[PDB]
Amino acid sequence: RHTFVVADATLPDCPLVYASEGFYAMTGYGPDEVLGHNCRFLQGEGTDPKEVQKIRDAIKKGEACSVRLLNYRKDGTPFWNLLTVTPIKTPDGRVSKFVGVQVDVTS
Ligand SMILES: *[C@@]12=NC3=[C]C([C])=C([C])[C]=C3N([C][C]([O])[C]([O])[C]([O])[C]OP([O])([O])=O)C1=NC(=O)[N]C2=O
Repeated sequence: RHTFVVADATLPDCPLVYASEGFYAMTGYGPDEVLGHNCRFLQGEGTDPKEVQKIRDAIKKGEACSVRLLNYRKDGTPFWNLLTVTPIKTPDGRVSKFVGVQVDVTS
């Protein structure tokens, strides 16, 4: 059971351009609130800054990354999000998109 998003890396702050139905249903946010925005709006007080930094660095370097994140739904309730980000390059080496699989691992 997982969800999927696509971020545009040709815009400087990796906005989300596509989300699976599960992503909206899991987070409680609609397309009007999700599309065109950076995924970080799902972070909040308890989100570990040291893991957040791991994703920031991997995205800046165009590498894949996998981190465990405390995230929050629109109603404020938290959940554990095993997040894996994969860079999608054009044949000329440049990163065009990032894709993400998000798993609620609260169990
Ligand atoms: C988010 N999923 C997610 C999916 C993709 C494809 C990408 C590129 C990023 C995310 N993020 C995080 C956010 O966009 C950003 O990369 C990090 O917050 C670190 O950068 P900053 O500048 O903020 O330090 C996701 N973040 C979440 O919290 N939940 C996800 O599902």
